[PDB]
Amino acid sequence: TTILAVSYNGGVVLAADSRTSSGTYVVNRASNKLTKLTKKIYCCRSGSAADTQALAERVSNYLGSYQTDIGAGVNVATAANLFQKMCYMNRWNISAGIIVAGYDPINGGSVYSIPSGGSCVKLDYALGGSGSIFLYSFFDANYKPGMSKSECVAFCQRAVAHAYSRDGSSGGLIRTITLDADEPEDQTIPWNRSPYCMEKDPKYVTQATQNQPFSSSAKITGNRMSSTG
Amino acid sequence: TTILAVSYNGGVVLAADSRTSSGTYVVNRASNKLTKLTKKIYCCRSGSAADTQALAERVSNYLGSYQTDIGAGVNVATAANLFQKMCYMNRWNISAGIIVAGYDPINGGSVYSIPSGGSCVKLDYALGGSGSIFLYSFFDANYKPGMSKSECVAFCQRAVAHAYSRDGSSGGLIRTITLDADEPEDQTIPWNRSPYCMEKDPKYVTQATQNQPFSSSAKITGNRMSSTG
Amino acid sequence: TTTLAFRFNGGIIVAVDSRASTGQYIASQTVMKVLEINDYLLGTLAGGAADCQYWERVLGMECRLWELRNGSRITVAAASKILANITYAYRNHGLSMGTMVAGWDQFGPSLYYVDDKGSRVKQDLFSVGSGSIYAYGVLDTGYRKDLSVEDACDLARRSIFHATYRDGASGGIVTVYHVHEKGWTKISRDDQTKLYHRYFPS
Amino acid sequence: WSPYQDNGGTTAAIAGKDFVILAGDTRLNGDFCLHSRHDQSKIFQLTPYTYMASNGMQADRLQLQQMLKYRVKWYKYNNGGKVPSTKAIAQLMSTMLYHRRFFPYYTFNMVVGLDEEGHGVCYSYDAVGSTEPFLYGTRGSAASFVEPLLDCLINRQHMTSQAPPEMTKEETLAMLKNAFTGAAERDIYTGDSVSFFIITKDGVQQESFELRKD
Amino acid sequence: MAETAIAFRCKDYVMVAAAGLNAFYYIKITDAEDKITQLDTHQLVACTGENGPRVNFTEYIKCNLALNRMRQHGRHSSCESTANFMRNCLASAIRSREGAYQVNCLFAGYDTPVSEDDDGVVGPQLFYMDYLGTLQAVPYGCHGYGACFVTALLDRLWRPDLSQQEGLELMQKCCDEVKRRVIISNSYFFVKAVTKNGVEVITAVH
Amino acid sequence: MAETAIAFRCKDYVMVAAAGLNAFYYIKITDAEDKITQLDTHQLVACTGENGPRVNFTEYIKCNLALNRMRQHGRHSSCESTANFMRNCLASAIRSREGAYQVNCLFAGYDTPVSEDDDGVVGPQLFYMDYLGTLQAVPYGCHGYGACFVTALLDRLWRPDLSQQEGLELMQKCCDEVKRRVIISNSYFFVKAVTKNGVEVITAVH
Amino acid sequence: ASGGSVIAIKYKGGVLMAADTLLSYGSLAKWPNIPRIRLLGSHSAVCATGSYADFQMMAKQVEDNIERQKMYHNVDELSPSEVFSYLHRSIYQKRCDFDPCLCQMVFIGVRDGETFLAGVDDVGTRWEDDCIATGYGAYIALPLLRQALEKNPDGLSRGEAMRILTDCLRVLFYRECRAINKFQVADAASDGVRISEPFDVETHWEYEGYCFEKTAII
Amino acid sequence: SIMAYSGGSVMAMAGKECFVIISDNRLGEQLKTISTEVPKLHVVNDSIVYGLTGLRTDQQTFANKVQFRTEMYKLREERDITGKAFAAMITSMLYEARFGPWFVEPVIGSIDKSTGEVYLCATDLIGAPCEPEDYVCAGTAAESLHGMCEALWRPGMSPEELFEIAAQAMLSACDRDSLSGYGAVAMIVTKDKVTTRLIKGRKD
Amino acid sequence: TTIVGVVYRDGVVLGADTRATEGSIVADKRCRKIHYMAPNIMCCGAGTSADTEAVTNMVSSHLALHRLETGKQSRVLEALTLLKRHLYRYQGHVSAALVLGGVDVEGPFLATIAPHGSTDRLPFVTMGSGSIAAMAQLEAAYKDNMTCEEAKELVASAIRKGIFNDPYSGTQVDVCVITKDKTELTIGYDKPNERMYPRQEVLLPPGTTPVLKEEIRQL
Ligand SMILES: Cc1ccc2nc(C(=O)NC3CCCC3)cc(Nc3ccccc3)c2c1
Repeated sequence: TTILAVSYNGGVVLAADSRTSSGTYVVNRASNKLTKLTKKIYCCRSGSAADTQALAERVSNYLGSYQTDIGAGVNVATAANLFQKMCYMNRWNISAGIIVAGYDPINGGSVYSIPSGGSCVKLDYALGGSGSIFLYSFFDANYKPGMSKSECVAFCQRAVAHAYSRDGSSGGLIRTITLDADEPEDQTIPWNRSPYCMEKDPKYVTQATQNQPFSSSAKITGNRMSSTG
Repeated sequence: TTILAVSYNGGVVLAADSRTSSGTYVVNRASNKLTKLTKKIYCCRSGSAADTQALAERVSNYLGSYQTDIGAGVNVATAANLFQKMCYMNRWNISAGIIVAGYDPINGGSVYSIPSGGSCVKLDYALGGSGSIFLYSFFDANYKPGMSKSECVAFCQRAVAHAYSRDGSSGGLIRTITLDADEPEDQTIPWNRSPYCMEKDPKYVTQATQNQPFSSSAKITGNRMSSTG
Repeated sequence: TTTLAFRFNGGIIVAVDSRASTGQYIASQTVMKVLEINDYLLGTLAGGAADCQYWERVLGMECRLWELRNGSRITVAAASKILANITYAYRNHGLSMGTMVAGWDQFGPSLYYVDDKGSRVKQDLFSVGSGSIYAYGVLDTGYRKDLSVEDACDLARRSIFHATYRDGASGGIVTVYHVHEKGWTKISRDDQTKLYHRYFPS
Repeated sequence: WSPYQDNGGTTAAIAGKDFVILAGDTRLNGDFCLHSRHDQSKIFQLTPYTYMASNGMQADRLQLQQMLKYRVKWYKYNNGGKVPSTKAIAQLMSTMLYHRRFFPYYTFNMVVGLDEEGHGVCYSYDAVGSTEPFLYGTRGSAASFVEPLLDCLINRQHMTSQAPPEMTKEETLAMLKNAFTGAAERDIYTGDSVSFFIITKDGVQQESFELRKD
Repeated sequence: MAETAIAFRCKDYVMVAAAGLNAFYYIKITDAEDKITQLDTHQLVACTGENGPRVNFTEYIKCNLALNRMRQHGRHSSCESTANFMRNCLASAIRSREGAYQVNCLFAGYDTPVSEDDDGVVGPQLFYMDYLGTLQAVPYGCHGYGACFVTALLDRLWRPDLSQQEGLELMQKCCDEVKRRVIISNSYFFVKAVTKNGVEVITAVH
Repeated sequence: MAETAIAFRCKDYVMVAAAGLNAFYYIKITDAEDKITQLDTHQLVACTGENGPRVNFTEYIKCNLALNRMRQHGRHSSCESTANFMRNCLASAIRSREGAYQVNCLFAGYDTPVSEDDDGVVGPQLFYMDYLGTLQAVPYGCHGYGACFVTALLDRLWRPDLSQQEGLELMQKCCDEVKRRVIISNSYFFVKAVTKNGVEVITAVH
Repeated sequence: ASGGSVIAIKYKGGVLMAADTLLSYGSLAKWPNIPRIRLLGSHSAVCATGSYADFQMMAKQVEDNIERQKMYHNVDELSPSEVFSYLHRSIYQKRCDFDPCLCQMVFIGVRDGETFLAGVDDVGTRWEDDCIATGYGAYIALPLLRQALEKNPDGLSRGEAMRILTDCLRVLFYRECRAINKFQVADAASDGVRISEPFDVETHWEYEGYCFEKTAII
Repeated sequence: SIMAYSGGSVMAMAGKECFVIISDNRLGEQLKTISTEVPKLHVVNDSIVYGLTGLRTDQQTFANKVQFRTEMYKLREERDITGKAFAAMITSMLYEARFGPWFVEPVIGSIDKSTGEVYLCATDLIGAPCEPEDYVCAGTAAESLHGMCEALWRPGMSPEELFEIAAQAMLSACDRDSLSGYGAVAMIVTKDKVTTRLIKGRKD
Repeated sequence: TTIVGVVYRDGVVLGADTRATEGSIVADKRCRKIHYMAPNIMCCGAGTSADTEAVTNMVSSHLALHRLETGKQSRVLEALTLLKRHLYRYQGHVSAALVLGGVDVEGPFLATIAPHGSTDRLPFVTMGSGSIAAMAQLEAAYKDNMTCEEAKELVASAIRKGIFNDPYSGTQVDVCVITKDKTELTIGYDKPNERMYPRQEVLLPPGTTPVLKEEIRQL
């Protein structure tokens, strides 16, 4: 699982892979890990699918009633607090890493990370899942804060592609959603149109020289790909 | 521990961190993980310090006698085979990840990876250690094969810096050595002159907004850094 | 598995069932639990069947070698000592075997019990196996030295039958051997249910 | 990692008056997949009149078959070309199974063949070589399903009727075919096809019987 | 299980016997402790187990029987009813928080017509009871290490129409067999009997 | 440990007694098995443990003593020498591959002047031996469950100058105490004695 | 370093054996440019699922045995059946020494017309069939291969076998976590065994039920 | 295990307008035979006969609960319970203690007195039902019973032929089982009459 | 057990095997695993048969009560929510893997519910021990907007893949077609494993088994 959220000037972009895997078999290759909480607030879920689904459904139910009670919109901080409380009271029984990202008219675009421990950190960008470990040095080198909306979406897709190119537990479709003062816009790009994969990378085209032909010299001359040669 | 080796047209560049850590305490902060085998062949060691030191000393002793016996130089493949055999016969008792990189007049510059399992793979570049997991997506995005000698050294230093910026088990000095047809040249750059660290990164200068002042509004206005304010 | 052997004025009586149960399933109902070591020595099967068979075959080979080298038959004390020594050498190798060596050497009848840990005891009455707890109750109550051959055979057959009737691991065909000065003879081989109908008629 | 693996399958032998009917199901399966539906390694010919059938681990029975074959060939060399008898091979099998008592073969074996008089005999073994002779016998996954059926139709116990005449080759083969057909419909680890070996003094003949593939 | 209890029912009586052993891990605390508890005028139970659970179970059963007799105006309960009540108690214990009663029971009794309208059991009754709540009517039953030793013996020697003296001799033989074949020392066996006249404590056999 | 061995040394004799119990789990295989092995004309050992190791150890020691007597032209070994030889064997066993001998020993003997030049021990000798290779000269010693029961009793009643008959009565009291207080049935106790005339098998006490 | 699944099928005229060119280190896709199919002798090829070090050592041992026997004595080169027999005996001997070769190997070969296809486990199990698979190919690809074989028992042509092999590779890429869309197929025919260049199969990710709104959990 | 502690085996077989339900007689404690005259069959009414197998105390407790439930049903509902309703009630009772399961395994046979249709059921210890049209069997000799019934049963049997098949299968299955045996007890239930028979077995 | 679900042009096609194994032995050869949930909703089950039966029966009863209350037809999302809440409440100890298929006013709805409570709505799904071999078939032949015949044949083939490659599945293919108006359940759609080599039918004349006592009770 690879999930991330990046804030730009207007709002936020949430990106995720689509792969639910039972260890080494792909149970689902078209999952949707970007779960709607309110109209402008979403969460990226990593870990136990049942636990994260139940947590998201409960938080969405709580937030929907709260809008009717107060008669106004909900800030991203409220949803972040709801997840933080619900994950902290159940931290020993659930396996969940949550990213709460959204737009509210008061604080603009917000991104919150709630790891397995149950804390809540407000960040410019957040990463999560097994494939997030591959992206940290990718963000330290290639990520510049202050990108435009389209630039942020493209960077998020490229980061997700780079993450699941190396992570066996991640892969499949790349799903992104943009949340800002305008209408939220989703996008799903397939693997065959992904911004990066090692199969299309020209520097991994040449195979490692492992199957030496039987030769009278120590000179390495490529792999043996024929019986005669 | 972060170790790597990258091949350029002339020869190879071997890069490593300098940190031997007993879990969470730094026993040594000026280690030298680039171990000489022959004049033009070196190994990067990761894992158990005693096991890797003994393996390298035994292989170097074996190779030194072999040069006298044959009266010629040793190919990198011979040292790679020596490590592969010695690590495969002891794979259940030792914890060692080895990179064998060097120059020989017959095959030019060569890089071999010998992981904990005991296999041997000839590669253009190799990564190893706990901090290597952070570099794979760094190489998929920023590494272009065919760089010059100075470019390769600079890229190796930058990669090591990015690796130990995120890895707690890696850090300290960055040690590089260049092995080619000319005289091998070493270099040790300190942490305060490192090509990258998060402390000097401008995008991590602003602190996360966690300590909200007690306010009458839901507007987020920064951390509380004063008793009066 | 239930086995018994006792010494009386007239020799030794050995009696066995013929059931081998691999846990809950009945593997066979025709197992030979009396192992004819020679024409003059008898052994019993209890515990690991393979261990008992192999090691009493070894004992028979050693007894035949003793006869060939020395020109005279081996004694039961020496034959039981060979098995006990072999078993004691393997006491930490997880053997599972409880046997009885019964014979008539030049010093009259003699009966030994040898376990899987090198023990070798010499008494006039033994019952071995999971059904022994049922045999002893019938066997200790009716045993006396001055029993006839027919009476001793009847007592052993009745004890084995009563063991097979209550023990789930014991059953099959009750077999009775008699060891005398001239060797041994297979006295009887009777089905257990027919034994029930003979003893408890009507 | 464990050095043992159960590949399933079942074998069954019935000894007649002057013949032996040996049978083995041709099905080799691994952890949860199915390696092959045409595995013929369960039944191995040792002499023109003696056969062995093994259940359990396939590699273990291959090794055991090789050891038996080479011991038989050594016996033939050391006895002037005289082929060993069925009982000699049975005792040798027991002895060699017990020799590996501390690292046992994961095989359950049956040695079948003809006696000196020509009458058929079956021998069954545990993992460590506890031999026992009998006129029939079933080993493997479906043994508990077919052995009581052979007990009822052959011994004819609890039947207040005159015993039928002793069975010929054809009736025994039909009975064994029914036993395997019934086993294949209730045991999930056996049944793609059954190989039958009919061993008489006039050579040995082989036959193949179709079973369900599920 | 260390202490062996024996019971057998004849045409006119039931004889039970219970070892009086009480021990602390190898130490014989006493060898004369009566483990046969009289429940009613014509009912008793021989119980094997450690002192606590055995005493608590027997006292609970006896007190409940007495309370039922009080609330039913002195109407004595049949042996089957009492046996089923004990079985229900034991079975309920094994699924409770406090755990199962580690007590094995041989329940003996004699049924008499409570009134002229009665048409129930008239002979003697014997019931085997496992600690898990098993209940089975048996001609004879046993608990403890020597139980099997006795059982086969009974299978060899028990008859439905044994007299009181011959039954006493049979019980003496069973106790002798237990002393002979069990490593656990059961020197004294506390024999009692139930007849149409009630419960008698037999001192000849021990 | 299940079987109790007792020994006490007086002015002119040493009396030992060994329970004859043999059991497979809770079943008494036999109650008359002599566990006192005579090593020399004036030496014996009472050994507690399972049959295999006990018999092997005693036969090894006796055969080695006989071989030494053969190679020394009938020169009989002193009690201390034999005790130290047994102790060395037991101590060597606990650091060997086959493991330690699970045998506890009470070694009794009587020392007599082997020649006119002899100036060694003349009275009786008793030694306590643990299975680990402990060796200690004691006035009296015990092994098994009843051992402590006997030991205090001896501390109450033992005297250095007891006569043979009074020693027999004391051993009878010790055996009675073992039968009274140990749950493990030790009915028969196999008493022997060592005096200046050698080894005597005493049948009065059992 | 561990290899993924290997599949193989016999066609009317030879054998085909496909495997991806990836070595993984746990869940890490470590090396995507590894030639996993190795040529043994002048007639056979092998590919192993599982540990790559054990496969390397075993392949070196097997290849040394063939060449040395052919070179030291004026004898014919070992038949593919004989090579597989030696491989199986070596693997079983490793298992009996409690130092197993933790691999599942698929072995193909052709000599003078006869085609040989077999599989061997890390513990000594061996079998031969018209279709072999190791790893997740045993659960994923093997049913499809068996169905394709049984829809025409007269024999598969090379094109028909290649088509179903690519279909199985596509499904394996869909459903196996530690896999990449880069495969090599070795073809064992009368002239010898020939390993093809790395290629990829075309995938489909545009199902109408895969969209954001239908898969969303609101 | 707990299910094999007491031994015992039960099997029901379907005729045309009839069914034969047969149980062994042995009751023991894991090797030792406490009694040889303990059948495991229970009659609910003229149409339903069911047997229990497993821990004997659980057998008795569950039988008492079932008797309570059927008597209450017949009191409330002025009618005899049907086989399908009885099987469903047992399924619900067994599933109520889904995590505290009873250690029984019932085998239910029933027939419609007006129609003649035969209904067989055999649930697990948690109530998972199983309704075939040939036979059901539970107990320690379940595998041997399954084999014998598969080898001997045919659709259109008469009550006598069905009884003979059931008796032969039961005896042959108990011969290979150490925890079952000592004869058998069988109940042949037809549309018009119910017959009870006791079948000779080995005393082993 | 192998259960398969497929979304086609208009409706959902569900399929299952019929073999129930009593712990490595075939208990029933024609078990029913396609359960009733609503007039327009069905649910195949795999895993513990008791748990699947109980949860399906309870949720179907709840749906019937709810349709009595509202007067509308039940929505597939409602059944999915009820099943997933119940399965999550027990932390997966109610081991039932469900394939839920139905048709509503919003169109066909196919989903899987894991024993732990997670749900996945997909065009084609597999569950059970033989699911993987089934899934490999679906990934090889599934296309959007198939006709009823194509979907039925694909489901039957995917079930047969688990039938022959899984020892726990076989003996029939159960097929259920759910549309907006009609829900059809075919039991014997495919019978690849027929009855071959019939029984000998060895006769046992009445009286071959001795009887100790007999009691006849006329009714
Ligand atoms: C002299 C004797 C007396 C009773 C024996 N009893 C059992 C036995 O298994 N008893 C059951 C368990 C407890 C009660 C029923 C086993 C014995 N020897 C034995 C048999 C096989 C292998 C090793 C030793 C015996 C030898």
